[PDB]
This record gives sequence, structure tokens and C-alpha cells, in this order.
Amino acid sequence: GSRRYDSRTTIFSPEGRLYQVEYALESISHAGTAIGIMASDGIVLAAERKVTSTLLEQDTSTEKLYKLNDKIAVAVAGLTADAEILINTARIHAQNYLKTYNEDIPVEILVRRLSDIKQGYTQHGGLRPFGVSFIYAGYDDRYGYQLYTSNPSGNYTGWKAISVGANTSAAQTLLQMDYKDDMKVDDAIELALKTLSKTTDSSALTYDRLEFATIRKGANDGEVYQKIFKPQEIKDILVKTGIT
Amino acid sequence: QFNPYGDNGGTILGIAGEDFAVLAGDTRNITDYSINSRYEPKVFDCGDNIVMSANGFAADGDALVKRFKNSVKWYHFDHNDKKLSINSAARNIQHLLYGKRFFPYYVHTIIAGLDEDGKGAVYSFDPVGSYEREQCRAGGAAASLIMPFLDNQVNFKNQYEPGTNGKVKKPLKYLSVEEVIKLVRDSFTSATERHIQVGDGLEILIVTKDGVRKEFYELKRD
Amino acid sequence: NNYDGDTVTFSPTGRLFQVEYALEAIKQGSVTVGLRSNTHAVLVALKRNADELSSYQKKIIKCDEHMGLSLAGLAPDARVLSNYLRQQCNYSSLVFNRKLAVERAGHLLCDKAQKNTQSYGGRPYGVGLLIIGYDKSGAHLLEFQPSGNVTELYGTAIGARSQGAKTYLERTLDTFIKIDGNPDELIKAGVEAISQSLRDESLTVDNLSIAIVGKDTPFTIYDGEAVAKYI
Amino acid sequence: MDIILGIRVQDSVILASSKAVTRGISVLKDSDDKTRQLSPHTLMSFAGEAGDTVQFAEYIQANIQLYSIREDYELSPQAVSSFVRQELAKSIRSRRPYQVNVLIGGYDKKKNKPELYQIDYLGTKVELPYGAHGYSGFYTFSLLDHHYRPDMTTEEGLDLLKLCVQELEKRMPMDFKGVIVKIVDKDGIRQVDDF
Amino acid sequence: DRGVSTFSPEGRLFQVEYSLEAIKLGSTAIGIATKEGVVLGVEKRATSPLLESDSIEKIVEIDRHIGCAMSGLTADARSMIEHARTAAVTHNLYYDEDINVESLTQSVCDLALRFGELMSRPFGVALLIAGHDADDGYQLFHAEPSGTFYRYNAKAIGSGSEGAQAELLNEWHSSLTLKEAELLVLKILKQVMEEKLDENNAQLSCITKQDGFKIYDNEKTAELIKELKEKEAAE
Amino acid sequence: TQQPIVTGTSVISMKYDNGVIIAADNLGSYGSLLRFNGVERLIPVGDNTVVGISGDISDMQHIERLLKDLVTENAYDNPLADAEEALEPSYIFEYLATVMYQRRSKMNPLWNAIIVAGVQSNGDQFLRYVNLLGVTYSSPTLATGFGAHMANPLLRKVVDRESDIPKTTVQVAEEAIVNAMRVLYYRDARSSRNFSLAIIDKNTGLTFKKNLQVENMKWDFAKDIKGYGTQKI
Amino acid sequence: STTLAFRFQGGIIVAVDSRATAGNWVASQTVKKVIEINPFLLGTMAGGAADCQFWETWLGSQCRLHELREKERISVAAASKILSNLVYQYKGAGLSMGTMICGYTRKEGPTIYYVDSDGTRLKGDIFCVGSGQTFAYGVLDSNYKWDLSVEDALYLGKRSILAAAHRDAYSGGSVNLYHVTEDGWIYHGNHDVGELFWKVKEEEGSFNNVIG
Amino acid sequence: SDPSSINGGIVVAMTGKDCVAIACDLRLGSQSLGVSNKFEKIFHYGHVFLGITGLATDVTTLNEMFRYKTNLYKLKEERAIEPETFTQLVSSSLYERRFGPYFVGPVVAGINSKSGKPFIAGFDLIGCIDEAKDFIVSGTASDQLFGMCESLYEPNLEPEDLFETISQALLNAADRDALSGWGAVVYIIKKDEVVKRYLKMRQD
Amino acid sequence: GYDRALSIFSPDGHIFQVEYALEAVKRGTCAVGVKGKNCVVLGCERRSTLKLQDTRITPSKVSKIDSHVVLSFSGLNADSRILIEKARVEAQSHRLTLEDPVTVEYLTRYVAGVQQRYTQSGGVRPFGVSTLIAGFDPRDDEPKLYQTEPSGIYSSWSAQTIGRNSKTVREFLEKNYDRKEPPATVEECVKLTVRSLLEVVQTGAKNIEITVVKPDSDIVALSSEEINQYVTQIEQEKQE
Ligand SMILES: *[B]([O])([O])[C]([C][C]([C])[C])[N]C(=O)[C]([C]C1=[C][C]=[C][C]=[C]1)[N]C(=O)C1=[C]N=[C][C]=N1
Ligand SMILES: [Mg+2]
Repeated sequence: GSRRYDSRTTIFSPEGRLYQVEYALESISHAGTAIGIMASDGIVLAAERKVTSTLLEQDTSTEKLYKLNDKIAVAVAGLTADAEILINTARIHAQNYLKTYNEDIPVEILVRRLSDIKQGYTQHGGLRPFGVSFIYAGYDDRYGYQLYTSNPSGNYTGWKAISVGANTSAAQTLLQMDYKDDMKVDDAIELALKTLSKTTDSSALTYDRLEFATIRKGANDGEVYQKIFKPQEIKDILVKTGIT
Repeated sequence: QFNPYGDNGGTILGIAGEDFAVLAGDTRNITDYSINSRYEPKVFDCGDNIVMSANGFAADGDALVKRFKNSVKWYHFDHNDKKLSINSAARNIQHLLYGKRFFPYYVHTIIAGLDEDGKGAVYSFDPVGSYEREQCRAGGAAASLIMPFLDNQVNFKNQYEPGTNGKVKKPLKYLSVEEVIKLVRDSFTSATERHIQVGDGLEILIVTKDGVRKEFYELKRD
Repeated sequence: NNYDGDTVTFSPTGRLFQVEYALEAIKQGSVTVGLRSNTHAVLVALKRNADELSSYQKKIIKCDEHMGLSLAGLAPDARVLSNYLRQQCNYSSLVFNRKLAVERAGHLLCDKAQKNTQSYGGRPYGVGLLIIGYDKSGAHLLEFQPSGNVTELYGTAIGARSQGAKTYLERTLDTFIKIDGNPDELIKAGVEAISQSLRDESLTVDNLSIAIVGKDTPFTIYDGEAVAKYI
Repeated sequence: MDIILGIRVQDSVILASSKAVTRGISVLKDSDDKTRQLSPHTLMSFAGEAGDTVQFAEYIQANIQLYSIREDYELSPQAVSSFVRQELAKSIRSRRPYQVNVLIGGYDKKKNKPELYQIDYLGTKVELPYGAHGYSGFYTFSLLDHHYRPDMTTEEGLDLLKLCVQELEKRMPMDFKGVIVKIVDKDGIRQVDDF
Repeated sequence: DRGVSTFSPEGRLFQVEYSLEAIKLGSTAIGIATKEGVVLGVEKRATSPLLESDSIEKIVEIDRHIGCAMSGLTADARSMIEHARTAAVTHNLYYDEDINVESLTQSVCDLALRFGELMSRPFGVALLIAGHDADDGYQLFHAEPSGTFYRYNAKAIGSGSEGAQAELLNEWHSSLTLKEAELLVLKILKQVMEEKLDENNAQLSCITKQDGFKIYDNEKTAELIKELKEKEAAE
Repeated sequence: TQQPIVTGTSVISMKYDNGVIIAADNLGSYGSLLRFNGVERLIPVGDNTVVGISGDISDMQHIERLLKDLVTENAYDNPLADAEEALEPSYIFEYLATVMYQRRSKMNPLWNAIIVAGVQSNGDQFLRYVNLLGVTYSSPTLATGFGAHMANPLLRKVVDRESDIPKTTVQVAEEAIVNAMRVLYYRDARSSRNFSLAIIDKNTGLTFKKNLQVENMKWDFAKDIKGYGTQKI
Repeated sequence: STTLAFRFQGGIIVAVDSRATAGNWVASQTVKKVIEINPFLLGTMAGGAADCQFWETWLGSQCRLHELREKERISVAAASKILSNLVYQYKGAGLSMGTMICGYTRKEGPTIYYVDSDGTRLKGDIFCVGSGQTFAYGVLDSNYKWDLSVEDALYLGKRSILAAAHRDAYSGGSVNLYHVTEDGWIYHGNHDVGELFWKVKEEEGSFNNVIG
Repeated sequence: SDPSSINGGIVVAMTGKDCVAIACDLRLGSQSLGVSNKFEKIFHYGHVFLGITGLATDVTTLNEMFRYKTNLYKLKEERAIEPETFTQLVSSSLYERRFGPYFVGPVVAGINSKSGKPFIAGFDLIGCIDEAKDFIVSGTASDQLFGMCESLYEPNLEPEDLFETISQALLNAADRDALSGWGAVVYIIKKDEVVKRYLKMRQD
Repeated sequence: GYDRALSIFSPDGHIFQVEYALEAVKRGTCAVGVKGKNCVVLGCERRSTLKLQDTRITPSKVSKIDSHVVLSFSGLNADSRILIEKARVEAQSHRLTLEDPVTVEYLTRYVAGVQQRYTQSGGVRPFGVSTLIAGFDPRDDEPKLYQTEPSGIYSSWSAQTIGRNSKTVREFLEKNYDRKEPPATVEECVKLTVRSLLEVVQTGAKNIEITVVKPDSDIVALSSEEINQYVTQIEQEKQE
């Protein structure tokens, strides 16, 4: 019957590893690098678009940085289509929480929910896992500014500075070198771009090959503003930091 | 509007002796002011030395007896031909009745036989499954006519010993099978006189250690 | 070989190996004999024990007052099929006030076993049955195979070394069919038939299992000292 | 059940609830506590149909306690009240609705403010300085309209509550066998054992 | 791969035969039936000395008149015990009586072959079900994952089973007392166990008509072990 | 739950020494309107059973189709379908009785009253009743609707108990049935003159008589009846 | 139906009447309105006979399963809540039950729970349930103390049922007494009201209204 | 018994010259008993304003529902929802509960951000759209509001004049209804400024 | 639905999927449990391959199931969340119906039952997680420590360890833990737990987590400095 053709996506290897999770992580390692850096007065999200074209309409394009709600955003690394399935689920979960409790969802609770969905695909159902790794950048009134990452295994962890996708080993070493706890957003912006500029497989880092975003309390008085950078604004910050 | 219930009349009577038990019932079957049958058996031998009758709405009565007889059959299959004791049969019947708690079997059920010590046993049920072991019970249409007579003539209620004037009760001496059958016959003769749904014939099933015996007697046909 | 992984696969010669492997489980089972006359039908079964401390596995199951069978192979599969027969016999009685015909009982068993041989996921039954009964057309004996094939017979035997008893019955055909109105002599012939399948061991008091059904005889099973008469 | 009252003062919320339980003809009990602690700084009183009241309260209690363990954090009174409202708003269009009215008294440790929420069985929520369910409000709101201030102390709140209970004991036909009073503030929940 | 409910060329179910191999790896359990009662005994087999041995529960009560011992993948036995307990109590509810030991065993064995592609595999545990009823008296049954159950005068299951069964073959007779049976289980357990038998790594139990099913205290078993040592040294 | 629309009135029957007789008129009424005048309400099953049906005609036609299907089903894989394993009256009745009680239990009844008349394999007379409620009973005489009130009294004068059955011949029994049908035509406002009659004898088999009419009627005395009391002209 | 139960120094007293009626017709005078759930738990029965019987013998099966699974006696709180949660599922369907679940454990001491078919579950010291509950309450409330002897407590319960048996038309027959202690319940006999009334009247000097 | 008049309340909306106005009372009651005088019935999602009268639990539920839906809309569309589009969303959402409806009387008000055109709309409890040029009314004193609006209203009123007209329409209508009043709020809405005014009125 | 039998027997009588789930536990960070006379201590390893971590928000290794019971684990982190959630739900459900918090044995029996169910259910793989469940029964001062594993078997332990290099720390505990006289105080119990982890951990900095559970819902997690003081005292005694 049908058993003959079943790949068995949810089994252990003799070494106790989940085959499909490991292979999904291998897929993600070829995706464009995404970096998240948390500062005292905000969070930076930077990400590299993969080998683009001059005929790509950049100003209306979005492949890396997505808005989950007014307080939380994500950077994507992996299959974009898989990510959008999860992103829409996460957007709904946030709204469900807001309707139930009349309060914005705490960052970790949203992260745990998405991570639990990923876990399910590794334990039951016989389906392939989502080939996606997220960097969650968000704010709530309990823990303040927070950075998390989740991967196809459904495991998630918190970070001060973190990278996903390609060249994470090189990127993580550079971040570990220059990162300090008393750092500010403007400094973190510079660190993120400098790290991408060194780890990139491209010849030079330009505005048309980047997506950029900040989450700042740099909003008029006690509140948080999300800023998805426009192409011209990415071009200006590249000149300001002295990369182009 | 459709009414799923009906009333087929009739009356039944169970009496437990010292080493025997009887279950009697008239053979008349009716609707409203008409006679359906002058001889429609109402008391049944269900095997394992147990007799049963489910009086009231005959369709529900036949259904219940049929399902209990079935339960006896499967009890033998499932438990190595073990004899179903009268107490176990009674509990089983409770679950059959309560299973239709919200659409009840519209019957008054009585079973009779011998307990595991060989003594006479009668059990009585309401429509939704409540039950109780009894020495004496009438059921059905003329139950209200018969029960008081049995309180007086079987349990010697309100009877005392001459000369003492209310001080000493009449002692509860045991009744033979011949004595019980006399009381059953008089109960039904009296019920036939004053209840229009009772008559035609009386069928008595007697249960002893030897088995199940039957006796039939004519009743007035008006 | 490559075509025995499941029941849904024919071999290149048109064989169903999973069904044939299920048939093999019957041959490993203990011997049981069935035979009938015009008045009575008899089952004789050699029960098997695990060791000297153990009991002897029961081989005969009652289905109704007028019908029952003996088994050879996977005993749990016989319990499933006998339970189905009990229900079908019972449906016939409750709905139609009619004792189920032995021939129709065979047809129902055939169709139940068949569904397990054509579908993916399931498996064939691993047991063979000998059904005896007395209905409106007299005494009957059936042989059930888990391939689905059911056959009405005068006498037969299934299980290990069953060929010896089957040959004896084939010789005695003209004699035992005439044993009418004599249950003890019909059982004697059945006990003598199953004896042709014995090696090393002999028929003891807790080894032998006999069942009979007839004209004025409900299906009853004899075990223990009740069969010492026939040893 | 019958009478449940609530009043929010300067630094605390006070809930008063009757002790009587009446099965038609007889008063079966005169010491019944018509409340459940949902969290250390949140208390819910309740009144409605028999069985449904306790079943609903304990169900809400279990859910909030589950949330507390999962997140190692206490939900704000506003958040708890919204959760409760949604459950009742869901319930009203069910096969058999919960016939339960509630008051939720809580102290928000973040804002350092007491908060009182009134919710009926339909899922109708309002935040109030003082509230009541059933026929209680018909007698008590006029008194509270006259005497209440936002800057009252807890002791002044209890005195104003005694004036409410005295009026109820004078003009209500049913003997509700007095009230159990509980205070909710920054230090948690405590019961006034003499009232 | 291949079906879970597949027959081998010899006419056996692969999965059932493989589960029997798992049972052979399990700790030893022995049962002996007498006219004065049935005795059940098990090897606890703790994997480490830091493991509190009294938490090892390989003998279990099903009802007051029925006990049970296990051997193999003991985690699999929990749902079987739950079913057995429910079946025993349910029958009492429906019939106002104790359930026959055989009928209880049959109910447990009905679960066995409910596997396919229901549960995904057979049970990896064998059970010794011992009890008493009015009809057939003191009884001992061996319930396998094949769905088959045999009655036994005496039976051993687990890693030391064939060695223990041969010993039970010689020792058992129809006139054994309860005390004689207790010592006999201890004797045979001590023979097949790897570690030295004491009250902490072995457990006894019995079922009598009067007192019902009882798991023995470690103090009570310790005395029977001491009584055993002396009677073996007596000749 | 429904209401009956097109309906059939009384079915009457009785036992006699060698078998059973059953009868029913050929009318299908639509309330007070005598709508359909050619409706057969006796339906034979094999050569040993006749099922008489009263009440809702649409449900009767459904039952007729069930019985037709029952015969077909019994023949399947049955070499003795026309011999030892033929349908008995007792089998046919029990089936109908099962269906009737099941349908009442779903609160969607077959709005009928049914009498199954026939002779068994051993020659025994079979006569049993069942209706929309699943109620069943047997008697030497059986009748539905108005028949119960008017026919039974007349038929019970012939066979009053079980011991009167061997003393009752087929000629005496048929005479009583035919007279009862006349009485029903006098007195039932939903009856017709035309009827069908069926005899099932253990010796002569099934005799099905169609297009019978009520005859020998007394009406002449009507001419003398004038007014409602005091009127003379 | 008149059933009562009350906590005191010597544990719990449970007392019930024996009558069952269908309208004005007295169906039985020998009904067992106390259920022996286990050697430590008792349940009282008021309302529908079948509902009470069925679900309280069912309760005993659930309690037996608990102590098989947990190797420990079930608490009175847990036992009562199993029944209340069950009847709450059936709320609206028309079950008719008024019951006291009475027992004694180490952790709780003597405990009584009133359980109801509307879903009501109440812990308390004294409860009277049934058509004649008001009559029994009168005698109890005026004579109840914590410091009663087992002998005096048993009599108060017996007397309170008698009071209700006399006045309430749907109560009577006989009185069944139970006494629940640290070591289990103890049956204290069936007492016919037809003999008990005249005995109490003579000895106690009560019922001077009635002539004897 | 009648769900639409248990709690009470009213909402009115009007158009002016390059502006719109929406107003409501503040009462929530349980039939005769006044419970709350701070129960606002006007909500806003971006620049689109929604007033809701009727059963109060459904008023709250629908607000939470449309906040939910307009937030998802904005995330996907990358722009705020417009009045014309929101009107269709309200209608769709109400009609999906055709045979188990929310007992409400919604009112939409706002200015289209691109065209600058003033927009108002009303609905029945199950989705029918009333898109009037002049004014929309809703609630327990809708008859009263119709009478006030039909006489007081004139087209092309300036924002500060429109305030006076709508305020007098609400106040005098509420005072002839037992289940309305206990305070009032008026929103004046221009293309890029919105003023909110609480009105002084009789508290009976 | 996906019904495929993933956990099945092999010719030698082994269920490989259950056994491979144990290999995932072997890979997981080390966890240890030690019970004293009036307390239980749960020690957990944090691998220092991950720095630049935010320790405020990162999921902690020890999880409260109720106010009186805790659960630590070794194996797949994502899998552990599912067991923890189910356990937390069951704990509240038990309080709701029985009107009493769970016993430590009961909560263990439930979690073990869930693990077992995933070894003979179609379409699912076993949990790659072993747990240590510790706490005190309601109104009881006797310490409780239980272990579970993917197969579903569970048992009580005076002291136990799971995860990578658990063979080494179990060796340490077997010679250092005396049953006749367990760690009498909190200090002695924590010290023995930190000592056992120091056999395996590497640096005694942010690599050791300690959680102390005492009777009557008294649970507290030790800080870096508090643990660092134990690390300092142990090695200073060792220099001799
Ligand atoms: B008691 O009055 O509640 C009594 C106890 C019952 C458990 C045996 N109930 C009844 O007698 C009821 C009638 C009733 C009387 C008064 C109040 C409520 C109910 N009788 C029955 O349920 C019943 C059952 N079977 C036959 C006759 N009556
Ligand atoms: Mg009469």
C-alpha cells in the first residue's frame, strides 16, 4: 500500500537526532544573513536580501522583515513561503490574546506559541517541518526590550545579540567581540551593518541588498515605535556609518 | 401529535415463600374499553430458574423481557455457563431500565425465583430502574386493590392475638405453597370484580429447587 | 518473496501469500475432527497443553442452542469469529424469530474473512473452524478456511496430522452416516477417527474434548470425567 | 444566591457577600462564603443559579491559577476581568448558559490602584467605584451616591458598607443572614472576621 | 518497510513474536496455585543502589479477589491494569457480584491483538493473573500479548523462566500448603536471580478467600527468607 | 411525527379447524372523501401467509415493498427457498413487529395496524396483530379499527376460546367473516361495499378471493320510518 | 422523605425514614434510603428513587476505583464532588436528587456534604433533606449540641425523623439509624414508626395532642 | 426581555462642510436600574469611527471583534482601513450571524483620507447598510432623534456650527427617553484633527 | 490522519525508536537531583558554548509544575515544554476535582503515562526527554524525588542524575550518598549537589543552576554569587 512511499519525517536517528530538523537547518544556513542586536534604549534588526536584480522593485518588496504587531517584529531566514504561514498564525495569536485579556501579548508567550507549532511537526503528523528560523525583536512592560530566536526543532532561546542564516559562526564571533551591555541603538545600528559588511558573500554592501528596522522608545514619551527603513533611508544610514 | 406510549392494562403479583416463589398475572390484554386478547401470556420463564413480568405498556414490556432473556444468554457465553443469580439479574435489569432514563420503558417489572441460600425471592422495579427485594408485591392496574390485602393476609398487619387487646401481635408464621396459591387466587378474583381491565384468565408460575411449574385458572370474562 | 509483504498483493502466478501463511497457522494447530449422521452431528477435538502444570487449551465454542464450532490455529481469531456468529445467530432469532441456517452461517463467515484479504492495513484470520449444527434441514457439518472458502461435508478434520483422520472417515463414510438415533456410537466413530491422527500421546481424561448436537439434543460440550466413558 | 456588594476606596477594594443559602422552603446554611481567590491580589464574588455559581467560579479560578504557574506572573485585574467577561459572553449563546453574576475586586500592583469590575451573566462589564448585583443596588446605590468619595480610607469604606447592610436588613424581605466582608489591597486579601 | 499485522511464512505474527523476546529480557515473576491460596512473587531488579526499591511496583491489585504480577516492558502494563480494574469494578456495578478470574483474564486478553495501522504495536509485557472465585476456586492464569491465556498450577515468566519452570515441574503437587508455596517461590527466585535474594530486591504476595489479595511487608518476607535458609541447611 | 393522509379502515380475521381467514375492504379514504375505490389491502407473502394492513396507505405501500424485498432476500443463496427454508408467517410477523417498534422509538411511526394471518410448517394456525406503537397480541379472532368494536363480538360467538377452534369448519368461519363485513358496511362511515377475502388452509393452501361484494342487505324497513318523533307523514 | 445528618463529638449521626409514594399512593414502607458506599462512607436518598439509587451505587464504584489507583481511602470532599460534577453534566435533563454524603477520614474528621441535582454542593454540620425536612429541623435545632453522647445523639436523630413521620404525609414507615465514627459506620436497627410512636409518647410524655 | 432595550442608549451621526460628527449618551442600565454613567458607545480604528447601540455585551464584543479585524487588515494591507471599506466589513460580519444575530445598531462615521469626502452609514442588527447623505440615528430614542435631526439639520454646516446642531439633537432626544442620558460625548472630525467634547446634561 | 506505526518491535525484542529517544537524553545537558532529610535540591548544567545569551529571558531548566512540585529534564528542549504544559494542566485539574494538590508520585505517574502513550500510538514518535520530578506532598514533610524516561517507566530515587556524563556523577553519588544519614540541612544538600556537578561541568561560573525545594511550597532558585560561594569553598577544601 502507501507505506512503501513514506519518508517518515518524524523519527530519531541511531544517534538520537531528528533527520528532517537537521536537514532543515542545513537549508537555512544558505539563506541571507539576518542579525538582531538589543540595546538599552531599543533593538536593531538588519538583514541581507539574497542576490537581487536591478529590475526588482525594492520599495514594495519584503522578504526578510515582517511586522507581527505594533510592539513585535521578526527577521526571517529560510523559505519565505513557509515563514508567511507561521507569520499569519502569529499575527492571529497576538490578536486572540489582545481580545481575551485586553492587553498586548508578552513577547515570550508569542514566541513559545510559534515554537510549539514547529515542535508538533517534528513529533507527529508525518509532515515535513517548516524550513524557517526567526529572530524575534519585541517590547513589553514586564521584561522590556527582548531578542529571541526559534528554529525548525521548535527550540527557542533569548539573546543580547544574535544572527541566523548564512555565516552565523563568523557573524556571532564579530558580535561577541564588539558588543557591550551599556550600548545604545545608534551604536547597535553601526555594529549590525559592520558585521553584515564583513560576513557578506557579495562584493560590496549596498542599500538595494538590505532590509533594516529599529524598535525604539524614541517615540514621543512612554511608548514604542517600529521603523521599517525605506530604501533611501537605508542609503543614508550606510553613508552616515561610513560603509559607502 | 404522536403519543409513543399506550396502556395495555393487566395486573401481576409476586409472593416469596420460605423455599419457593410464585409470580402470577392475568392473561387479559386491552386498549381503552376493548379486549385485544383473553389469553396473552404476561409472565415468562427466562431461564436460570428466574421468572419475569413487565406490566404496563406491552410493547415496552415485551422489549424489556426480550432484552433480559438476551442478557441471560450472553451471561452464559461470557462467564462460562455460570448460573445468573436472582440478585445479579435484578441489578442487570436496573441498568436496562435506567439506560432509557430519558425515554423510559413504561412498565412495572417484577421478577421472582430463589436466592443463593435456596430461599424464596421477589424483586420489584419502577419504570426508570429503582429496585428492592420484597416478600410481597402486586403490580399494574389493580395493584392498589391487591397490596393492602397482602399486607393484612401475608404480613399479618394490624392483626393481634385475642385476649391481649393490641399488646401482642399475631406471630409471622410461614406460608406453604398451597396457602400462597389460595391467597393469589382470591386476590385476582377480588380484583376481577372491581377492576374492568382484570379478568379472563389467571396464569401462575411457581419456582422451586426442582424447577418452574405452571398453573392456570379461569377468571370472569365480563 | 517480494509479493508477501501484505495481503493486497498478488504474486506473478496469481497467489496471495499472506493468506497462504495464515493457512499455515492452522496446520501447526492441534487436531480436531467433525462428522455427522442424519440425526446428530459430532465434534471431537484434541486439546493441547503448554506443559504439565498448565491447563489444556479449549478447542470447542458454543454459538447457539443448535450450533457451535471447533477451532485450530490462532485462538483469539476464533473468539472474534465465534463472537460474530453468536451475534448473527442472535440477530436472526430476535428480528425474524428464526434459527440461523448452518449454510447461511457459513456464507456470513466467508464474506467476513474475505474483506480482510482484499484491503490494505488489515490481515487474514489465522484460524480454521469446523461448524456443526442441527437446523430445519437436519444435521450439518461445515469447514471454514480463512481464505474465505467454506465447504459442507459429511465428515472432515483440520490441524496437525489431520490427514489420518480424514482418510479413516473417507473409508467409514457409508457406516457412520447410517448411525441414526444413537449418539454414543457416533461419538465412538469420531473418537476412533481422531485416534488415527495421534502419535506418541494417547487420549486421556483432560486431553479429550467432545461436542454433540442433534434432533432432540442441544449443543453441549463434554470435558473431564464426562468423556472417560469414551476413552 | 442573593446579595453581593463592592466598593473601591483610595487604596483598597472591599467586597461584601451574604452568608445564607436557601433551598426553597428552608435556610440550609448561614455561613456560606460566596467568593473565590483567583490570584493573590484578585478576588471574585458571585451570585446566580444554584450549582452554576460555584462551578463557574472554580472554573475561572483554575484557569487563572494555570496562567500564574505558566508565566510565573500575576495578571492585572483588568486582564482577569476581560477573560471572565469573554467566558460569560461565550456562555450566553451556549446550549445551557452560565446563570452567574460576578464582582471582581483587585489591586493592580503595577499602577498601585484598586479596581472594581461588575460583570453580569450576559458578559456586560463596567469598571465602577461601587457596584452591586440583583436587588441590592436598588437600596444601596442611593446611599453610595451620597456618601462616597474617591479619597476614602478603608475604615471609612467599612463604615459606609455597614450603613448599606443596615439598610438592606431593614427594607429587604429576605433574611440573608449577614455578610462576609473581605478587603483587597497591596498586601493581598484578608477577611474581616467581625461584622 | 512492512505491515505491523503481517504473517510470517510459518504462520506467526512478526510483531507478536518480537514482543515475546522483550518479555524474555524482563525480570522474573513466579506464581504458584494451591488449595489454601495462590502465591505471587517477583524480582525487583533495581538498576542502581540509589533507586528506592519500594517504589518498584511489579505486583499489583486488580480487585480484592484478584492480583497480578508482571514481566517485560512494565510501562506497557499500566493501561492493561487500568482496563482490568475498570472491568472488575464495572462488572460488580452491572451484576452485584465478584467477576470470575477467567472472565477478567479474557477481558485483558481482548486488548492484546487490537494493534495495526487502535494502538500501534502489541504490548511488550506478560502478566500472571491470580485470584479466587466461588465456582472454580483458586486460579492462576498467564496472559500473553498474543491474546492467548493458559491456566496453570504453577508458572514462571521472565529471564529465568525455563529454568524456574523445570524446577516447578518437580516441586508442585496437589497437596501443597500456603506456607510451602511461599518458601517454594522464594527458593526458585533465589536460584534464578543474578543478585543475592533479600527482602529489598524481591517481593511476595498472596490471594486467599478470607483475607483477599495482600502484598507482603518486607519484615514478613524477611522472616520467610530466614526460614528458608534454615530448612535448606537442615539436610 | 406525522398525520395519516390516505387511509384504510378495518381488517378482520379468525382461526378455524384447519387454518385462518382474513378480510379487508378496497377503499382508500382521504378524510371524509372516499377517494380511491380499488385499493388492495391484503398482501400475500408466498403461499402460506397473508398480511392485512389498515391505516396510512403510503406507509402500507412502503411495507408492501419491504415484504416484496424480504422474499427476494430469503431466496438468495437458499436452495430450500421453496421448501424447508421458505418464509414462515411467524418470521414475517416478527420482522414487521421489529420494524414497527423501532420506528415508534424514533418518534417516526408507520401509521398502521397490521394482522399477519397464515399457517406454519407443522400445520399450526398463525394469527397475530401489531400496530404503530409496536404493541402485539394474538387471539382466536383479531380485528383492527372499527372491526375491533363490531366484528370481534360476532366472531367470538363462533370461536369464544381455544377449544372452539377444532369444532369450527371453514364454511362456518367464512360465513361469519362475510356477515361481519356486511355489518361494518352498515355502520362504518369510512367503509366500502367491495372487499377482498383470503383463506389459508393447511390442506387446500392459499385461496385469494377478489372483487367480493356485501349482499343480502336489509333496507326495506326504512320506508316505514318517518320524522324524528311526532311526525306522521 | 425525611433524611438528616449531623456532626457531633462522637462523629456523625445519620437517620432516614422508609416511605415511598406515587401521588397519594404509598408504594413502599420498607425502602432503604441509606447507601453503604464503603465501610466509611454513607449516602442518603431523597427525591427520585431510581436517580438516587443508580448514581449512588455508581459513586461507590468510582470510590473503589480511586482507592485501587491511589492506594488510599477517598476523601469525603472528593467523593461528594464526583457526584456533584456528574449531576451537573445532566443539569436541565430532569434528574431529581437531594443527598448527604457522610464520612470520616483522618485529614478531614467527620464531614457531611449536601449534594443536589441542581449542582449545589455544601459542606456543613447539620442538614435535613426531603418533604419533611422542616419538621426534623425543629427538633434538631432546639436539642443539638456538640457535646452529645452517642446514645443521646442516636435518639435525637430517631426522634427528629419520628416528628416528620407524624406530620409529613409523604414520610413514614420506619427509621433506619447509622452512627459514623473514626472506625467506620455502625448500623443501629430498623425502628417501626407504628411501635416507636406509642413507645416514645408513653416514655417521653410528648404528643399529648394524640390519644392513646 | 427585548434584548435591544435592556441596557438602553443612543448614537447619532451627521455630515458637514469638509467634516463629520458622531455623538452618543453614556448610560448603561439594567432596565429601570441605572448602573453606569461612563459607558461610552463610540470607538475608533485609525481615522474610522464606529458607534454601537443595543445590548451592551454585544457592543463590547463587536468592538473587540472589529479591533481584531482592523488590526489584521492594517498588517496585511499596510494602510489604515477607510470608512467605505469598514462599512462593508461591518455588514459582512453581522450577516454571518443571520439566524443568531448580535442585538446591536451600529453607526460608522469618518472622512476618506484620499478623496477628503465626508462619510456616514448606519446598519440594522443583521447587516443592511443605510448610507445617508445627511444623518444617521440609532438606539432606544431613534424616533426622537429622527424628529430632531429632520428639523434641525441643514447641509454644509461648518465644524463649530455642526457641533451645536448634533449636540442639541442628542440632548433633547435623550431627555424624552427613560433609558438614555446620564451624560453625553460628541466627536467633531476633520481630515487631520478630531475634537472630543463631553456635554453637560440633566442626570435623571 | 497520519497513522503510521513508528514505534515497533525488532527481531531481538527491542523498540528502537524508544531506545533512540534515550540517546537524545544522553546528548542533553546534565541534570541532578538530591534529597536531604528536609529538602530536595535540583542541579542543572548550562553549556557555556552559548555566550551573549540573555539569562533573564532564556527558558530556565527547572520548571514549577505547581507551587509545591518542580520538574527538570535532560533531552530535547522543545519536547519538554509539551510534557510540562500537560503536567501543569493536570495539576490544576486535580485541584479542581479532588480539592487537593497532586502528590509528587501522582504527577510523576501522569507524566510517565503520557510518555508511554507516545510509544504505542500511531503517527507519533516518543519524547526524547527524561525528567526529574521533585517536591513535597500536601501536609507532608517527607522529601520526594522521582525519575521518568521515554519508555514510560518511573521510580523513586534517594539521589539521581540524567543527561550527558550522568554515568560519572551517578558514580560520585553512589559512593558519597549515605542512606542511613542523608544531608541533614539545606547547606549540606546543596553542597553535595554542586560537588556532583563539578565532576562534569567545566567552570563553576554560570554553568551551574541550583534550585532548592522545601516543604509547604517553599521553592527558591539560587543566584550566581550564592552558587559561586559553594564553588569557592569546595575547591579550597580540595587543596589538601
Ligand atoms: B422521598 O420522599 O424523597 C422519597 C425517597 C425516595 C428516594 C424513595 N421519594 C419518593 O417517594 C418519590 C416521590 C416523592 C415524594 C416526595 C417528594 C419527592 C418525591 N417516589 C419515588 O421516586 C418513587 C419511585 N418508585 C415508585 C414510587 N415512587
Ligand atoms: Mg373485570
